[PDB]
Amino acid sequence: CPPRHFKVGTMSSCSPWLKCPEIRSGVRRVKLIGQGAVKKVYLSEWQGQKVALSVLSSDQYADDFLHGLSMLRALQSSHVVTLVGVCEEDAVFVTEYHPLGSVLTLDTTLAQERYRWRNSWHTRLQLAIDYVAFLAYLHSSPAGIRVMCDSNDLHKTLSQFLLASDMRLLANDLDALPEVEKGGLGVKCGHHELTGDFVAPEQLWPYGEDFSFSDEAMPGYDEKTDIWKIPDVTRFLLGDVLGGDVIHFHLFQIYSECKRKEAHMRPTAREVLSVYRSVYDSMMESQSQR
Ligand SMILES: CC(=O)N[C@H]1[C@H](O[C@H]2[C@H](O)[C@@H](CO)O[C@@H](O[C@H]3[C@H](O)[C@H](O)[C@@H](Oc4ccc5c(C)cc(=O)oc5c4)O[C@@H]3CO)[C@@H]2NC(C)=O)O[C@H](CO)[C@H](O)[C@@H]1O
Ligand SMILES: Nc1ncnc2c1ncn2[C@@H]1O[C@H](COP(=O)(O)OP(=O)(O)O)[C@@H](O)[C@H]1O
Ligand SMILES: [Mg+2]
Ligand SMILES: [Mg+2]
Repeated sequence: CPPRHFKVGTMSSCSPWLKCPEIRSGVRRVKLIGQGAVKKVYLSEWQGQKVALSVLSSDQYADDFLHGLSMLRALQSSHVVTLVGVCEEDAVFVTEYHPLGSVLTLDTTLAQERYRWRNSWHTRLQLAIDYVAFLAYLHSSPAGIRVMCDSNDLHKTLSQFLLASDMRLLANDLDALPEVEKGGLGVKCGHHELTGDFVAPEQLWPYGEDFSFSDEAMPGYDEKTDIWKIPDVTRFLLGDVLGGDVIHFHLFQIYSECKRKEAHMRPTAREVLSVYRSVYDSMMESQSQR
């Protein structure tokens, strides 16, 4: 489609984005398909087409919603969910409906043996490629370097991605996308203290027991925090599929670079993605001659 047109479902042609008037009328609410702190998502109908309708849950988080919509329009690409309509005045927008839900429910989807054949390594590794391909485009976005902040644990990280009906990974929940400027200082992912090993080590309070947490005193980090969580996401996406034991071997060294304690030594998302594509191709040639 042209830049701001869309063709979803059984559409024969692309339509320009729906604006506030047609959304209030032509978009009818059906079934809630997703909750969240920032949003409520309803499966909906617009002109015989199934669609996704995201509303602002609580007025408390109006700013997060509007910027997530601001970034959603800014980063419409092959790596992000397809936008359908925008009406920020009503704090609401419309995107393409993906019936497989989030990639959080991946193993349940591949359990359905209408999707058993796709429970292969070339599908799961492609999803990981799409994941790193998104992160590569994120850190080099037209809106400057951006950081996927809403990713403190593994499951919340997966909840921000969708599974298109052809086993492709798409980003969706872009409410928290700060920009890393080339000036310095960096960014922070929230106004409260983060903990755990799933977040990057620089995302932790570095002062210990004597100094209690304080938002102004947190130094600040960059996009390498996304590199940090790539193996844990990659480990989930491959699961234990036939062949993934060989793939993790090939990716061990690039796994070990993403998990470096010093962030400036971690590989860029384009460095990670290139290894992922080359391993995919190598095992595609290894399978061919058998
Ligand atoms: C309100 C605010 O602080 N927005 C800033 C924003 O913050 C993000 C933050 O970047 C990340 C920290 O990782 O976390 C966001 O909140 C998460 C939270 O981490 C958990 O995953 C989870 O928490 C809840 C809490 C309540 C509910 C409710 C009742 C209902 C429900 O169904 O789910 C939850 C889950 O989910 C939230 C959101 O996904 C935090 N965002 C929010 C809305 O709190 O970061 C940007 C730039 O990064 C600015 O700092 C914002 O000001
Ligand atoms: N287009 C969509 N198609 C199908 N499922 C969706 C779509 N958008 C959201 N979902 C579901 O809504 C959930 C919450 O979406 P999200 O953007 O992350 O809300 P929030 O910002 O409140 O956390 C997703 O994890 C997912 O299950
Ligand atoms: Mg979410
Ligand atoms: Mg959100």
